[PDB]
Amino acid sequence: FPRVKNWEVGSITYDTLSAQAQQDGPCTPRRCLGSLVFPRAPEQLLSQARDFINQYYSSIKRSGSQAHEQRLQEVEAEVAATGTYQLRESELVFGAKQAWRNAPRCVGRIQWGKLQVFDARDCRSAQEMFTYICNHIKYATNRGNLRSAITVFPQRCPGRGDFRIWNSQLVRYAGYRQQDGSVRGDPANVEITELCIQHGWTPGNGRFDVLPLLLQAPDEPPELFLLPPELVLEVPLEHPTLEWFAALGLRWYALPAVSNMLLEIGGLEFPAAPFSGWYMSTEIGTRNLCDPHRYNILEDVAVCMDLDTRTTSSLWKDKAAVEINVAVLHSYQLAKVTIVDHHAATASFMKHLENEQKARGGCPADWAWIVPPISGSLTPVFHQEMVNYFLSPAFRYQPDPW
Amino acid sequence: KFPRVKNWEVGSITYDTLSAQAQQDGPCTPRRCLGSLVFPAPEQLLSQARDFINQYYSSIKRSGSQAHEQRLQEVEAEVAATGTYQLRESELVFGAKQAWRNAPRCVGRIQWGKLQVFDARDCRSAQEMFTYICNHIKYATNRGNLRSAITVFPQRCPGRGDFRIWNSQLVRYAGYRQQDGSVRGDPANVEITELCIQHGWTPGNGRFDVLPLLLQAPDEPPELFLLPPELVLEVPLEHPTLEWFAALGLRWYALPAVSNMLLEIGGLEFPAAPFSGWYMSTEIGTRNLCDPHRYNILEDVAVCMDLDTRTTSSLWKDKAAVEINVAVLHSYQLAKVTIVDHHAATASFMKHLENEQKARGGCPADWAWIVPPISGSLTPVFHQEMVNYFLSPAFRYQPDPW
Ligand code: HEM
Ligand code: HEM
Ligand SMILES: CCN(CC)CCc1cc(F)c(F)c(OCc2cc(C)cc(N)n2)c1
Ligand SMILES: CCN(CC)CCc1cc(F)c(F)c(OCc2cc(C)cc(N)n2)c1
Ligand SMILES: C[C@H](O)[C@H](O)[C@H]1CNc2nc(N)[nH]c(=O)c2N1
Ligand SMILES: C[C@H](O)[C@H](O)[C@H]1CNc2nc(N)[nH]c(=O)c2N1
Ligand SMILES: [Ca+2]
Ligand SMILES: [Cl-]
Ligand SMILES: [Cl-]
Ligand SMILES: [Gd]
Ligand SMILES: [Gd]
Ligand SMILES: [Zn+2]
Repeated sequence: FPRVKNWEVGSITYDTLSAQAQQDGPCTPRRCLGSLVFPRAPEQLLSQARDFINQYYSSIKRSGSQAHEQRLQEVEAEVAATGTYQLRESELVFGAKQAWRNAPRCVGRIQWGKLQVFDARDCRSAQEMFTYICNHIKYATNRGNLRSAITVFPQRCPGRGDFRIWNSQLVRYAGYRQQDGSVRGDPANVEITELCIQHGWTPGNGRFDVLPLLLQAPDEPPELFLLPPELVLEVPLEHPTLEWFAALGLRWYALPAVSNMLLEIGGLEFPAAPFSGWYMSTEIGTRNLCDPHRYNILEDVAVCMDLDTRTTSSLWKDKAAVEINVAVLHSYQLAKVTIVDHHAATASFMKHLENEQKARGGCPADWAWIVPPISGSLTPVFHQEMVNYFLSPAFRYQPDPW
Repeated sequence: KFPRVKNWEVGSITYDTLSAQAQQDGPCTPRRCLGSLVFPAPEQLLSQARDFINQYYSSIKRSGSQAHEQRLQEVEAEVAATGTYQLRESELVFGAKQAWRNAPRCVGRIQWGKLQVFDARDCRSAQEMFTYICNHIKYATNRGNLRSAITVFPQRCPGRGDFRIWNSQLVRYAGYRQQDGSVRGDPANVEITELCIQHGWTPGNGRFDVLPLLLQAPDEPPELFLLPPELVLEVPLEHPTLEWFAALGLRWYALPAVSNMLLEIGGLEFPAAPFSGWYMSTEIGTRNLCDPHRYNILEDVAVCMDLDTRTTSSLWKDKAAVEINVAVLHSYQLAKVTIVDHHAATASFMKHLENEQKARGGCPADWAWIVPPISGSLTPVFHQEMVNYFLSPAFRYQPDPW
């Protein structure tokens, strides 16, 4: 049982939950790979299905009960008859929340108990995918009062194709290569943008052109769908006191909706299960806008601020970054779109760690992803030792469908 | 294969083949990563000594030579007769440099080949130890043109106590436990302060009182030595444009000199081997001055700056911390004391990683310590995946001698 210290306060806890780590991570006694982003029949499915049901009934305080034993024999006969099994809607809701609760890299898990689960397991064809996704977006956007939600499309099953959303997020800005070698728009999205062009989309030429959706029903090629502009809430960026910031023409979208991760519950796998919450401001103002391989606007903002950019020790990068994050915070609040700054978010995650220590003896957390990308040690999570491990139900990365 | 390591700013990948040579085990297992935790004999000596000798003769491009073979046999014979051995002078110099090169939490390792190595293995008393330490401080400080140096005191041997420096650094400010439970001075140093008082030091009552040294000769209680004030170079802190900042009365010292780690070379252990370089500004400006459990000046500086400290979303913490780092850099530069900002230091560490990929096929590096505590993703090391593992020669933590 690892001893976990907080160095700001001196408090000690022991993570007993890590003993339940169901799968293996990338680290060994010889070498730690915790900084790597991506770190690498019937009998099998049944063991995982049995374990999840025991979790579920333990969590509702009905373990070993009558309904408990009936579900166990239900899934057994289902898998024997069909080779898979279907979750009850309540088990689906429970598994979706747990998979969020178990995500080590998510700082927003204080909210894990409040998640809207939309059951799309009866979906067929991409046109119905698009309708489910639009309803998700409208519900989750909620005119700027953002609400967490997930939509769960049909599970993988043998002999059949997969439901897949080709886009990594529901809202993504295009990235276009030039013959001067550079990218106009989001360099992260060059590949998906040319796929959209290949699959019928006629491309714009702005820095913030919202990509279409490439939706794939089983065994059919992906279908191109355009999101109605009225559906896609965006926030033009301005600064409270730097009047010229608006003129930079920056903007971001309201809804962070990850659409390319795989949801695993009780040995079942959902390759299409997009989820959304609301943004932490550093995601936009630090990573999306200031990463050198993304919009990379830091020097543009610094020149507008008349900073000394030819010596590092003036901390011009640090001052420009802060004001960009100020602008993001100011603009979302002014537009009445839900946002949380990195101080408030890390303070809530500390409370989450305390809640989770009592609830199950630990919390899997990935320090490198929890600590914000600016002002790390100014937040309480920097001084908190953490233990990273994999629990199920879970979200997992997965190969691109192409 | 070996671990694949990606740089996300550039898209380039390397493979760390050096990690496969890791000797001592770390804290991680396939079940759980503990990378975020701060603190996690004949035949064994010979293997370590032989490997070290092999390292030495590799470094001078004389592997497999007569001299190489004869030195291995010479080490073998001395271990056979005495259970231990003595390093040649050249080996001690090479070994100390390798221990710095191998230190995974050090971002300053571009400098690893430039290290002044003081051989104090003939030290016999705490008085002689103090003279060696004063020579080190004078050499390394060099009136502000700092020079990296290490002084190596006698190795551990059977039947005689160790040399130890009780202080964690050669220069530290007193932390006086207040009757309230608060601290005046540096809270990190309350324990060593109380040990100095208990050992006869007449304490001061300021926030920046330089501590005396408690030096331990073999099988002796520690002895108290006052550093001559002219030996301890300090920098008054001021801000280039916030003239009230000087009135805070803040100072820091020039010389970062770690004195409580154990240097291990070829199986031999040197429990006293203080080493020094020069500061990276975030150590002083972010951690030492803004940690809640250290000098904790952030709110005070922000209030003086007339920032709105009642809402986290103004980013008043980030703005005040940036200016405090500016003050540190400005004040060291004004005083003509070597200092490196976190942008320049991390850019040079990227160069080090590239040199080491070519020289050795990898580099042990602890991402959470290499990424600076403000402005993390504005530096290139944030986007560099890293592999953490233990090579020898090494600097190691060791128990406090009390
Ligand atoms: C409600 C507000 C939320 C906030 C503020 C938030 C914040 C974050 C942040 C900052 C990250 C790091 C990702 C990055 O740096 O790109 C992250 C990762 C993650 N989030 Fe949350 N999130 C929220 C809601 C959710 C919800 C509703 C789910 C699922 C139901 C979720 C699941 C995940 C997962 C699986 C990851 C890890 C993916 C990865 O490795 O990057 N989050 N979150
Ligand atoms: C020359 C300029 C140098 C710079 C700018 C530098 C920078 C740093 C920094 C910023 C840290 C993290 C310290 C902390 O947060 O507590 C560190 C750790 C470390 N440094 Fe360097 N360093 C330098 C020289 C040296 C030298 C000369 C040695 C040894 C010969 C050394 C050995 C170490 C070791 C072993 C650690 C890890 C200690 C730990 O685990 O806390 N450094 N260094
Ligand atoms: C693959 C390349 N990187 C950079 C684009 C991916 C980063 C990333 C990968 C994932 F899998 C994620 F779920 C992810 O969630 C960000 C997020 C999600 C939610 C619901 C809320 C929020 N506030 N934030 C972020
Ligand atoms: C022990 C409590 N914290 C903060 C005092 C970490 C202590 C610490 C222990 C070590 F072994 C270190 F090598 C260390 O390196 C600081 C450092 C060292 C050198 C040579 C240069 C530099 N620029 N910086 C710092
Ligand atoms: C190499 C490193 O793991 C990579 O850049 C990580 C570090 N920490 C992160 N933290 C968050 N929240 N998001 C990220 O994308 C990353 N990227
Ligand atoms: C708990 C966490 O590991 C701890 O606060 C670490 C994080 N990274 C660090 N990095 C450096 N350079 N120095 C430190 O003291 C720490 N502290
Ligand atoms: Ca051309
Ligand atoms: Cl994003
Ligand atoms: Cl220090
Ligand atoms: Gd101007
Ligand atoms: Gd002024
Ligand atoms: Zn690890």
